[PDB]
Amino acid sequence: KRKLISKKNKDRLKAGDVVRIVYDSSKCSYDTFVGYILSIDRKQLVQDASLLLRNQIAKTAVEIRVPLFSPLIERIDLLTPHVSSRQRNKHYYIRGTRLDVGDLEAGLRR
Amino acid sequence: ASTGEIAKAKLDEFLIYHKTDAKLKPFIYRPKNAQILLTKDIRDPKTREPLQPRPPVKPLSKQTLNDFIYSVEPNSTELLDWFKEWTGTSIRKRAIWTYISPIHVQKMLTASFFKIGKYAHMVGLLYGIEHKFLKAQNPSVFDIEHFFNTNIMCALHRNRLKDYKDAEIAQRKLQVAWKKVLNRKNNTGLANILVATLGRQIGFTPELTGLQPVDISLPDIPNSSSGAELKDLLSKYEGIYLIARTLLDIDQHNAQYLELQEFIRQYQNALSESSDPYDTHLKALGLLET
Amino acid sequence: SAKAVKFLKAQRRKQKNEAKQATLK
RNA sequence: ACAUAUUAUUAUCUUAUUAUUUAUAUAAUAUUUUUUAAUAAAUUUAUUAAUUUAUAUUUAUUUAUAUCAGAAAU
RNA sequence: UGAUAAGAUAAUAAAUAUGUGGUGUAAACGUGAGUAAUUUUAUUAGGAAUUAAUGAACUAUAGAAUAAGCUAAAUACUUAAUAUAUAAAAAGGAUAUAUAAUAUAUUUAUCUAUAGUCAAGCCAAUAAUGGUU
RNA sequence: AUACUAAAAUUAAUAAUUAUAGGUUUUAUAUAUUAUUUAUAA
RNA sequence: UAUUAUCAAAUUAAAUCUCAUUAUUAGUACGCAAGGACCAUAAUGAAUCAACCCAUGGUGUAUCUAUUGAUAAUAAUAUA
Ligand SMILES: [Mg+2]
Ligand SMILES: [Mg+2]
Ligand SMILES: [Mg+2]
Ligand SMILES: [Mg+2]
Ligand SMILES: [Mg+2]
Ligand SMILES: [Mg+2]
Ligand SMILES: [Mg+2]
Ligand SMILES: [Mg+2]
Ligand SMILES: [Mg+2]
Ligand SMILES: [Mg+2]
Ligand SMILES: [Mg+2]
Ligand SMILES: [Mg+2]
Ligand SMILES: [Mg+2]
Ligand SMILES: [Mg+2]
Ligand SMILES: [Mg+2]
Ligand SMILES: [Mg+2]
Ligand SMILES: [Mg+2]
Repeated sequence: KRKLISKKNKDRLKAGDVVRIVYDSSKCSYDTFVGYILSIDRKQLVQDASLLLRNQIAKTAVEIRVPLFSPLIERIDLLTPHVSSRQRNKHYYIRGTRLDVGDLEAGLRR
Repeated sequence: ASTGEIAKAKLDEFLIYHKTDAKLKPFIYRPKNAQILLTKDIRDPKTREPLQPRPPVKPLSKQTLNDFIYSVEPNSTELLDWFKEWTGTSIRKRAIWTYISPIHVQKMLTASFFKIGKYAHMVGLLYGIEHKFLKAQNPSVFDIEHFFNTNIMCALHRNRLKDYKDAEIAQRKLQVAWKKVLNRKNNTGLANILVATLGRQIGFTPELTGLQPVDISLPDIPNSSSGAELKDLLSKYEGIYLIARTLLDIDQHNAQYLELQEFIRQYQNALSESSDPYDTHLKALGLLET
Repeated sequence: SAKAVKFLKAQRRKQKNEAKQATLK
């Protein structure tokens, strides 16, 4: 996971990537979450970093913040990489515009 | 991880590659398409799980088969059923049927006859697959020198160390062997000596049709002392050496023949590094049967 | 957008024809 | 005084689907083909990566236009 | 038939419509929600834009049944050669003649051309309830 | 620590040991481009 | 109860003191039935209080980026 967000890694997670969070089944009864990375939040402590993701399920918009080093998630998979249209580290401004995420699971399954 | 095991893995991956769907091969074996495979997420046979990535696949070398054949265990489906599973493929696919070469028949025969001990299974398998090969447009594999001559080698091996006196059955078996042969290339190796030996052993008079009286002129092995060249030169003539060894061991009329023994001596000169495979197989068969 | 554009064009043609009729009369 | 419904309209909001548009691709598969590292036997041309290369391709669409439905309004 | 209990070939008699594939639900049955006629119905010894390469599926004649692939295999799907100037198409299933896979007949299937038949698209004229509060 | 006070840390430069503030250097954070981009070596 | 550095007792001045629901006991005791407990425990909360900033939210005239208009400056060549 450190290499996943390592600033020294060209192929790191950036705002705009759509990712899937997979939870460990033995430790919790959660379901995988597909979300659009609004922000990668890194702090002084490496273990205490988080992902802010967004997804418009049907017509209800949810955003989820996950601790990237919580032992309840095994891995996070990149479903589709970001595009160069957006021009910031944190894409908060997409909320409510034509840049907004939409139904990611439906789009992927299309 | 034995050499036979790694060869089995290689040929298994080869046959899996050829048996997988054509439209799917680009998304199973082309690393450039890994992300596309991840996105489109195909299911496995009977929808077991998503398709797994695999590396590219290159042609398969010939030695991978005979290597395991010689380095087989006393009994296992891994080699017992390999021929059946390999031939249980559509004649349409070309690689699976063109990989088999005429020089592999006498390779498979030895392991079943000596180490595995279930030679009846292989002899049984070599019946319904003849016409399948004919459709697969590769009929040259069952030739004379590597298939007919080796068949009579195995037949005489059966008759020796065991009790055999059925002249009528011997005649019928010779005739059906001639039937099974479907590629007429008569070379240095001559089966006239063998058929005469079986005839005098079992009381039956040699009878065949279309056979040629080609004199035995096995290429003499030189006095080379090289490495890879030496071992390859020995490898390309291993079989006829075994033919000559069986002839010397059994045929007492072999005195008039001189090419066989001189070729044997030259091959042994080339083989000074190891022992004689003919008596090696004799020992293996004796200890496994007793 | 385009609907407003074509609607304005239609009214423009309407009023131009009306002006032509009035001038002729 | 005023209240609640139903229907219909557009110079008006979002809008699933498809249809026409434009538009760049290790292109996604190939074809195609500079081709190039090899394969591999008893001494081979797909088979990957890539490298064609305009052919189709696709989904991004790059930009627009129509459209189920539901918002306000008259 | 492997000199041993292995896997096949060929025949007689059977099994499978939970595997691929073909045909049949553009009909018939029911109903009247819509619909007042710029897009519906009825009627003309009506018209042309002098109407698809239209056969949909049976008749009457002629002809044709081929190569690659993909599927486990095909009468499944794809790309390719002619055949009334067009880039214009297909299919095999059951005897007897032939081995120490085809050539011919009978059977039903497949494809194309020209007519028939049943059938199709679009027009004209006249008519089709009430309200001008 | 705090209105001024008061409280607390350090005032090392050594025949033996201490980092208070700034500056400096590293490792991170933020910002938003980024292999094409890095300086490199070879 | 006569120094200094440090650790500190008894005291004194205050603060605090809580209250619901649910569950078990137990549908038991009590009741023709309807209804239905005291005695106890546990859990979740309320209300008040105290502290903290690892995380989340706000700020953040530290900082970085984009942008509208006007003006001025340094560096390059060019000319004098
Ligand atoms: Mg079926
Ligand atoms: Mg109907
Ligand atoms: Mg009716
Ligand atoms: Mg045909
Ligand atoms: Mg067909
Ligand atoms: Mg000093
Ligand atoms: Mg300090
Ligand atoms: Mg300092
Ligand atoms: Mg120091
Ligand atoms: Mg004290
Ligand atoms: Mg008290
Ligand atoms: Mg108390
Ligand atoms: Mg209080
Ligand atoms: Mg904080
Ligand atoms: Mg902090
Ligand atoms: Mg925060
Ligand atoms: Mg903060």
